[PDB]
Amino acid sequence: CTLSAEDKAAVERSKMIDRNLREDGEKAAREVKLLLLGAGESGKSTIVKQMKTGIVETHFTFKDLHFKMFDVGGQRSERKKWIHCFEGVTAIIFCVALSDYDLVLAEDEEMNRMHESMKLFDSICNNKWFTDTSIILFLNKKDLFEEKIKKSPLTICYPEYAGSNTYEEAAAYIQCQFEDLNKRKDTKEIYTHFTCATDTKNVQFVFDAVTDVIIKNNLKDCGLF
Amino acid sequence: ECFMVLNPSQQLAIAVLSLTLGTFTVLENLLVLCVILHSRSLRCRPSYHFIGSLAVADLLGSVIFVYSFIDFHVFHRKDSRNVFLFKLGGVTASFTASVGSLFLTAIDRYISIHRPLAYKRIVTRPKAVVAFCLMWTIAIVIAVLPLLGWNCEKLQSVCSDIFPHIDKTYLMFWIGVVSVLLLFIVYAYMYILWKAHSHAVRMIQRGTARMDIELAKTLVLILVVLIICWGPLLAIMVYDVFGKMNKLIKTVFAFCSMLCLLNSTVNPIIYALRSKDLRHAFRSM
Amino acid sequence: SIAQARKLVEQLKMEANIDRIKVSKAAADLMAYCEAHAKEDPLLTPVPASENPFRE
Amino acid sequence: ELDQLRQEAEQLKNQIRDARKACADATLSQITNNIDPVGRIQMRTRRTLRGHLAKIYAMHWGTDSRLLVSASQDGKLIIWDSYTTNKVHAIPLRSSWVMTCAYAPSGNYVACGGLDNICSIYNLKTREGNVRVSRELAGHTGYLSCCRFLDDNQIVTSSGDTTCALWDIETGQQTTTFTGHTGDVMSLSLAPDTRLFVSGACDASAKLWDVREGMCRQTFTGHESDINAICFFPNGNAFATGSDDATCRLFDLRADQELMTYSHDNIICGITSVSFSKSGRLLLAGYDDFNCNVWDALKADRAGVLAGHDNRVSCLGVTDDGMAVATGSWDSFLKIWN
Amino acid sequence: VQLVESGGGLVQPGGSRKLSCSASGFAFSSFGMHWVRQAPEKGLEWVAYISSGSGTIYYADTVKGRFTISRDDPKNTLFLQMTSLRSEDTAMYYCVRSIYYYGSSPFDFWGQGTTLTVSSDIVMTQATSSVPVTPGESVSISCRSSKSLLHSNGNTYLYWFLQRPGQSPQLLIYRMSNLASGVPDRFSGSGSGTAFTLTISRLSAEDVGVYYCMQHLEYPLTFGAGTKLEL
Ligand SMILES: CC(C)(CCCCCCN=C=S)c1cc(O)c2c(c1)OC(C)(C)[C@@H]1CC[C@@H](CO)C[C@@H]21
Repeated sequence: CTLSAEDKAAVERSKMIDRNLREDGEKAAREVKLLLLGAGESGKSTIVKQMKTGIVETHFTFKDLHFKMFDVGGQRSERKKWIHCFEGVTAIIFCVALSDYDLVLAEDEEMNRMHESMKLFDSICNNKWFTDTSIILFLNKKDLFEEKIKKSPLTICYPEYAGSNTYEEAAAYIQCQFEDLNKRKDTKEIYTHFTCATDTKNVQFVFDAVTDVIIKNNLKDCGLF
Repeated sequence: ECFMVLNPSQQLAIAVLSLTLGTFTVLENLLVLCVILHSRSLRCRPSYHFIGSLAVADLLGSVIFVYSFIDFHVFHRKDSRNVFLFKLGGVTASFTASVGSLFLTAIDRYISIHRPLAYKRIVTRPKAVVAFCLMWTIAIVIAVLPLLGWNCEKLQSVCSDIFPHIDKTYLMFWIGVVSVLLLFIVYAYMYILWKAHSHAVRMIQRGTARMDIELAKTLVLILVVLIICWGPLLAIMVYDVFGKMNKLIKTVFAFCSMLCLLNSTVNPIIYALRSKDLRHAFRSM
Repeated sequence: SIAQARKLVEQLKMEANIDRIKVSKAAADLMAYCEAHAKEDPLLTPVPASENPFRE
Repeated sequence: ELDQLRQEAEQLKNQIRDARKACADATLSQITNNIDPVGRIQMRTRRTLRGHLAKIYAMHWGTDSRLLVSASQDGKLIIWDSYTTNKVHAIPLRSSWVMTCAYAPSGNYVACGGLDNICSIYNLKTREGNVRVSRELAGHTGYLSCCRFLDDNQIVTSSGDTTCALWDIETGQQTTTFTGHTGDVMSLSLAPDTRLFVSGACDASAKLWDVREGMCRQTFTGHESDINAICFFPNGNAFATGSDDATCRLFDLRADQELMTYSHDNIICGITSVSFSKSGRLLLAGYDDFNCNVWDALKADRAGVLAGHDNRVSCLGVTDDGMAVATGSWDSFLKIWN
Repeated sequence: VQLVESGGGLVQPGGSRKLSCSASGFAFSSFGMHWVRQAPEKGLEWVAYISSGSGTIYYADTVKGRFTISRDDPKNTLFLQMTSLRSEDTAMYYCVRSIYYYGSSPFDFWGQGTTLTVSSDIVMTQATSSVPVTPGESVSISCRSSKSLLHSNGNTYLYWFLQRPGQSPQLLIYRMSNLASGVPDRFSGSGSGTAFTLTISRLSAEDVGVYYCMQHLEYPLTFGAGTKLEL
């Protein structure tokens, strides 16, 4: 093959390196890579405590499925210039604190905190990269949400609400103010869950909703959908 | 012994039809075989080799069929063995490789809903071309086998009346080795419409039916095409071990041979037109 | 931002005091660089596979 | 007062604008007419380096023009032989989010950093056989955008917290720190004499620094959006850019202003990395529409297209002898275009 | 980094023995390992080879079929089971490590070497006697092949070893012109094709010993009879 004794043994090193990339590109294909987005003061630390620098990869298994979550809230840099690194994630876990509907952010002028997590939600649904990646949406702190909606109504954060100061009339109002922020009702699904102290059934929700994403992504990879 | 039976005036009607529907399926297949190789986003998905295998097998097997079908049914021109026996042996190689490829796409979509978290690892372009080739080559050696096994000219067997040189000892094998896997396809697409049924009930019984009925439209319309074409075709030719073999059966069986290219005409519609990832490349080009 | 407003001006005063030559002479040596060294550029003129390492 | 300092700073902006206008007597595009145009250059793919399994985010030619490191978005950093396309090493990284890569110009070291804000430095030519991490240069806040070795002990790591830096590898602390940018720093390039470097940014401004002095010589402006590509002219006196308004600009360190602009009206996409050729006549810029296209550097004629990639060409490199061009894209292949 | 060796003794001819070297201090699983024997009044001689991952095994024609080289990469040991040994298989059996990639230095480390006494092709031609020399002198030690060692890829595969007596040889010039890590820069190799010279420009008495050349174009893999130096 006009190769020398060392040029032959160099290709045997290249072939036994190739055999260790493909064998580690199958330990990486067995894992599910989520992405824990969310605004500040939301409760992303409530969720990575319910399961198990810049980026922080969190590994946790559930029903023989190895997950990986990348909390990029500690970046403090421009979100435009590295969000294409997560172009092939399975499911953007979002986090919205329900309890910040009456709180405000002191930095910007009006700056309702729920009004900015709505605006980040519109900015990551409608990325050119996150067309397929189905958002799992965690509405955090519903237990704190009842104990201040009996005092203060949702009409602060949203003038266009016509309802009473009750939980279910308004907690589902926020979900239908979030599930319609995407201009892709056909390409991605938005799964919504109401986590307060629901610590058993939050990874179960992620295992169910990822299995919904894994199935629908397979059925388009087969063409069948 | 020859079997010179021919329709009086119905012969030219179905012959210029199959000359044209056999070209109407080539116009149906030309823009699927090209798009499955032109577009750089489509070739690297490994199930598209199987839609690619069905693509060539319904062009390697449509036009080789029809000239073998029209010239036999205008004056019975071809009268030797080699001008006939290898020619349908090429035809029954492709239309074994087509339903071979329909079996590959069935098990491809079977494990993608039975073992959904492991489908991305299993069906890979290494293991894609593993079964993409062997099902094609065991098709032809199950097809040109009477050229290298039993002819009624070469040895003693019961000569069939449906096919002149192919024996009844072959048509328990070939109707075997088509329907051993054509019965798998209607199970493979049955598990898909049940493993999606057990899934679609769960995303509502959890909350936050509708998943499977989007799939069930584009599944039974695949699953009846394997019955509206391969059904009465295999229903007639099981009579050869039996004792029907009547002239009206031989009359109507000629009118179900071109269903096997009508299968080939509607197969890219039920496989490439349903593919949304192929449908935009038809929109783009 | 009083400290930020000073550091922007201490740099800008030092940036303004720079001997700028003309584009008539800033380009006449950028031209004189390529025309001198175009013999040593194997991407302008394709030298054949005899002098190519990437032939096969 | 804060108001009177903004009353003063624009006058200095009005004085630098007048001084650059006093030197722009003849445009480069009219001096660089009456010469021979370069004509169409066609470069065919000679190698394809296959073994990655994710988006190749960076590469860097080793200075012997034969080896080639390439950081991709799995955990790997493969060192390719180019002439017979073997893999010399494959270095499993500790965080698989690497936005940059660098080959040290001695051959010994290789650095790669990324979203973990840490510039890990690997030691290839070692005694116990395997490629070993020698350093993990901490101390940035944002993502690392570009790392460049000056020698085997200094490395210039421009990060995304509006700051570059200069490191000492043997100790692990920043010797200098080049600040003055608004918004991220996206790519740097050392001068060929390694005394100066520029640093493109996300406020549409490159900035010439000096690695000995410690702060900016002159600040270039003229782009419309985020500069995310920088290459010095091989003379070391000019430098190109590349940005998200899909245009390159050849600046000049001595005239302190851009000399020409490289825009075709049939491209709207944005630039991921540029690189001059040897002799500074080509300006091979890697675009978001999956193709590099070789601008002539003196006249703005798009003298070819290196379309062979099925995704964004995000890294581009010409060898130190100019014998080949290696581009790598967001599909995992890395085509070498002699 | 060391390569200690086990085995050794005095078996009867027709008997068997299993040498094993326990390699510790390096990533052993990516090193092609060798076995090189040295007859007790003579020079070096090549025996066997196993690659990285044991995916390619050569043998010398003298010991082909009787000897089996193998290793257990999680055990970090490399064996050599010798069966039906002759009276010419009495030598000190060095183990060598050699990694092959682009720019690597094969044969860079040599083991201690266990003597295995028994009870009673490119040819490399140095052909130079025990040269008496004063220190400070420029010495040209010249090897000569029977083939053009310059391969098609421009590499000349010649290796230069120094065995100081009482020790194991060590690599000096790991291709035509190169130098091993730790060799002082006064050593230099020169030439191409068939005639090669190892020129030690400055000398001392610490680099006294016998100097073997080795080819590496193809796996016959023969050594030169070493030019002995002495004071
Ligand atoms: C493809 C299909 C549907 C079935 C093939 C497999 C049959 C099993 C035996 N395989 C073997 S070996 C088929 C059906 C047909 O009805 C015919 C076909 C092929 O080919 C021609 C045109 C040569 C026939 C000419 C003689 C005609 C009798 O008048 C029957 C024509």
